[PDB]
Amino acid sequence: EFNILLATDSYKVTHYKQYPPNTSKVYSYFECREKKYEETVFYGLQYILNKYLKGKVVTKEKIQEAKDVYKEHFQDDVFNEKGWNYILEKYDGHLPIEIKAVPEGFVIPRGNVLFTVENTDPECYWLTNWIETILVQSWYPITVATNSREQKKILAKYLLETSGNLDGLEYKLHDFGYRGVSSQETAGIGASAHLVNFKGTDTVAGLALIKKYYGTKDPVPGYSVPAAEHSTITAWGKDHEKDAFEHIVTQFSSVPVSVVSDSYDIYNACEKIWGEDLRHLIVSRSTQAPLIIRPDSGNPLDTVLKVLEILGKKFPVTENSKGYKLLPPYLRVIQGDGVDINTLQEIVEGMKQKMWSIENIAFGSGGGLLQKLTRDLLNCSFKCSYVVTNGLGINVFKDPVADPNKRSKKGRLSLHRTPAGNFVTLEEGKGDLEEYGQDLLHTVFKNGKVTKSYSFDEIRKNAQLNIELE
Amino acid sequence: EFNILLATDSYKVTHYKQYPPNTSKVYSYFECREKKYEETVFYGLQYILNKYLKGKVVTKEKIQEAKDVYKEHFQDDVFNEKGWNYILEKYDGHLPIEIKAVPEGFVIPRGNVLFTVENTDPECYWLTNWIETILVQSWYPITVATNSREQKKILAKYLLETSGNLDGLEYKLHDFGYRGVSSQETAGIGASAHLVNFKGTDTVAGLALIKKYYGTKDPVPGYSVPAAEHSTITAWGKDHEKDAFEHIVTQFSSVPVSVVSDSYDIYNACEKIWGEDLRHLIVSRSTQAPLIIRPDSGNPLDTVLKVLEILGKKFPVTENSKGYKLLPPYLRVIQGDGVDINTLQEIVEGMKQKMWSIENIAFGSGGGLLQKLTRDLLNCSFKCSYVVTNGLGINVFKDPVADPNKRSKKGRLSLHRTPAGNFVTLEEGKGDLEEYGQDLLHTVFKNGKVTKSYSFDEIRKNAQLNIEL
Ligand SMILES: O=S1(=O)NC(NCc2ccc(S(=O)(=O)N3CCC(N4CCCC4)CC3)cc2)=Nc2ccncc21
Ligand SMILES: O=S1(=O)NC(NCc2ccc(S(=O)(=O)N3CCC(N4CCCC4)CC3)cc2)=Nc2ccncc21
Repeated sequence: EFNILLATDSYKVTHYKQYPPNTSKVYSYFECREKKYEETVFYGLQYILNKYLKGKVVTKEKIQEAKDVYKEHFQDDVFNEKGWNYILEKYDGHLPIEIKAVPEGFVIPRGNVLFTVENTDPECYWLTNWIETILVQSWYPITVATNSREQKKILAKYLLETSGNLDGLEYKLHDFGYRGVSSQETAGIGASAHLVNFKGTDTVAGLALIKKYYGTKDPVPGYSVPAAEHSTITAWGKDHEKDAFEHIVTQFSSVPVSVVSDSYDIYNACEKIWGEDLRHLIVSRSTQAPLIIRPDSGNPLDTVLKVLEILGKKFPVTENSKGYKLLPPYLRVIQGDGVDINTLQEIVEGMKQKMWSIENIAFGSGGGLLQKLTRDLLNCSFKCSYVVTNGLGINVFKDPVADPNKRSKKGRLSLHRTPAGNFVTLEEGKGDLEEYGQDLLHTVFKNGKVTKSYSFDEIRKNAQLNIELE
Repeated sequence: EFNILLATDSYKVTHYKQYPPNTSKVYSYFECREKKYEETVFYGLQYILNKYLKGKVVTKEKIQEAKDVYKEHFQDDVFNEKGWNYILEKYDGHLPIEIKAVPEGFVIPRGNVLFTVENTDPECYWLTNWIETILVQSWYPITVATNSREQKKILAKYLLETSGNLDGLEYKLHDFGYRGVSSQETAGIGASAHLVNFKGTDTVAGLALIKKYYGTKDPVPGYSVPAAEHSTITAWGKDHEKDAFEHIVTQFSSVPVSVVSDSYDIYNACEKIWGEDLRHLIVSRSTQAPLIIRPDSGNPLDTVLKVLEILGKKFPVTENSKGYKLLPPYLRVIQGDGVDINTLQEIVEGMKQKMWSIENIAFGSGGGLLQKLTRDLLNCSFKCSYVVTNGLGINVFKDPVADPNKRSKKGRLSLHRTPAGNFVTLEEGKGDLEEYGQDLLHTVFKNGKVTKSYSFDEIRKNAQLNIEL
């Protein structure tokens, strides 16, 4: 049983007592604050709204549990029982909050308002920032989605250059991060964010999250194929690596199959086992069912280059229309070790320099894709910008002397299209002057109800690359 | 509805067809592989066992769901329905797996076996590595707990050097990481791992996790106190920062309270607002209810030093018995911005060089404590070391030519004390020779039941620093 009264930073329990007396409105906003990563993919809030914020989230039992925990945690009575009982009694435990947000999947430059939060009942001035902690966790799917999309830009550039098209782009970066993230819940959230940009995942948890909270016309949003792990090779004994290979590719003779080849000696496995002993089992495979050789250790770029060099001398290589070398269609490579946005760039650039098409390879990333990210990468941040006290609205902000990068926006915010068609955030309620057309934010939550939502297919369309669009 | 059949890496669905035929046993182990962070706190497996692995985790409905999803995900029928049905029918859907583990809270050098996993029924040879993905997520609480203990070591060394004792050590690094982690579940797991070493947290999700899965004699494992955030200051308006401060310290006159002081100009706030205009409300406070001034921007060390210098000129400083300067007891500082293990060390060393006692300060860490960590930090890894095929045991391993650091251990494993009282992992079943006393791994899970558990109190005892001891 999740309890929203226990889902905040401890000190926020004490804040109701700290605002100016007679404050009736607290209005706050989220941005990826300006400080690469010039634009962000807005994704993930719809999950939070539905799983944690909508409907009857306050009960008499949840109030008593919070009172009991906070009494001990603070060694004192500081919990706002009265305020939460008000919500329970007046709104049948539905939050009197309104959230406006940019559509999911939207790609927006840094430093723009992405969502706003305000209370809808003056008695609940304290509630806006109570839920800061839970809403700010949107940084994670935004950040995964964004960093995944930045890797797609890299892959698109180099695939276009070396092959002349983008065929298969959406399967070039596979999610291997299930084991490397910090929890099951994170696994589903992060896997779903990667699927905004790609279709290949081993993180099965993402599929159910998307089905429940977003939806796709297709039965599932992402796909995989059979593959070995080191245990299914090493179990055969060190002298029987050939036997394991032969067994695995025969068991999966008619579908694609990846086979990890570096248990003992990747270069031997490629040149002597695959390239000589078992070559007859590879060159007979369908283009729809290639063997995908998997190195998994050594310098990522050097190992890929050396594997391709070996395979190129044992198998028939062609020269595609762009002048780049291409393995036969029954043979590919996957690099699933040490991949993050930086090493991905190094590997594709290294391949290009050695005249190997990016058609030859795909990448898997795990920790780099889903875990090695923090809230500082995009400076995702929630701040109060407007309050009403004693009936007077006031524009508020922070502006720390030693760090102008932490300055926050002032007053009521709105998001607009500029005359050149770009985004701009207007501060101080200036959107009301109607000089920049309509506010692009939409009301997505009001008074315990989700009022606007997006399918996963729409989110993917919104998050497309300009090259894909053109 | 969590479904263990859908809680693995997709490719593991296909592995049952890949092992050698006539394989009746797959035995695997977890270590924090050797390649800084020389020892690790084993913590978190009991959570995973209870939440996800115990009891009736296979049902007819879960089998059908898995079958339906994998048909679409693979665009093919490759799911082992027959093996999952067997578990359902023979064992009432309980997992035929035995897991042996070092006790939680144990502090073990890198490169040692921490737990092992094996199937208890020959038909379920494939199940040992099915649950790799879920068990390997133990890397996270191990790493949080380990990194938090390493920070407690730094604080202990500097507190002892500048003050002569460890009083309040367990409150010197507070968890501010709730907003900065990737999910609610991570929050609870990560906050609980930090609580192995400290008692201060704002990540309330940790408390419920510990109560449900571990348990403490005391009502709760962690504590906090009132504090401002920027909104409760800025809401007053720029010209009314002093009004906000005055209001807040008066609301919380008799308990400790932290007050963020950098909304506009931290140095002004310290020297003029706290140091002059509101000084009379500070110097009257109880030593049990100090004001804790919070800077939150700028270079973390330079800002701490400048704040201490400002305060030291507006308030009565003493020199403690070690020669270090000490604010009056009603006034302390908390640095909650930019703290990780590296910057923590820089700040305390900077303070020591400027003759400020670590008694003066506490630290809060959020993303650095709970998010900015990966499975590569301690090389937490799960590998098969032993199989039985055709009734013959075979010791198996990887040893990639280009990276000896990824070599794995061979055979059946056990963990022992050495004659000097250190730890050693015996390979190749050599523990059976009984030359090294009893195995320190204990059966913690077998055939769907959790067989040995630890209280959070025991875990804390096991994870103590030697200096505490
Ligand atoms: O490398 S693994 O052993 N594989 C794996 N899953 C199988 C796999 C194999 C091949 C590719 S691929 O990207 O080459 N790929 C996917 C899509 C492609 N086609 C499918 C649609 C059109 C292109 C087939 C090949 C992607 C994924 N999981 C792992 C998890 C953790 N570590 C390692 C691995
Ligand atoms: O800085 S905050 O505004 N505070 C806060 N919680 C209050 C707080 C205040 C002071 C200390 S402390 O370490 O000084 N401390 C002193 C008193 C307490 N006593 C418990 C027994 C002995 C000391 C221990 C914790 C720790 C924690 N939460 C935040 C969350 C996110 N960012 C910032 C903050």
